[PDB]
Amino acid sequence: MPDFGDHVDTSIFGQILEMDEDDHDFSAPLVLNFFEQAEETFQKMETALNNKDLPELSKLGHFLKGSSATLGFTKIRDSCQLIQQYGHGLNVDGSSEPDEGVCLKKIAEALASARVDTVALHKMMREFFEY
Repeated sequence: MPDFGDHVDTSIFGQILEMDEDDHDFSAPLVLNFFEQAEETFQKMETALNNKDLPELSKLGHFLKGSSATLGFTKIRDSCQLIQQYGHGLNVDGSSEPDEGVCLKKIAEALASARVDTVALHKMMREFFEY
């Protein structure tokens, strides 16, 4: 009975859980790798924000969307989707956004969300894998 609320897609992550032979031999190493990797990615997003590098932010966004999607971590993936789009000058209505200043700001907002939601999910997983 694991409730991750809006953070986890039960179908996608559930499939992962069913691959365990009840010590989480497969799922937990994978969750750990996701989080270690996630934080390396955020550091780079931080650096890219400092240097105001929209193209790099987009790539970083695209990458973390893909790894989070594979685990069914949908709240993180949606934040990463935002970073991908705004990096390419596309708003959430899908319109062009020429003003780089606004894109940067939006990405910052989205990155703060992704980071916070990653923390919250990491806590819930630690609890799950310690039972």
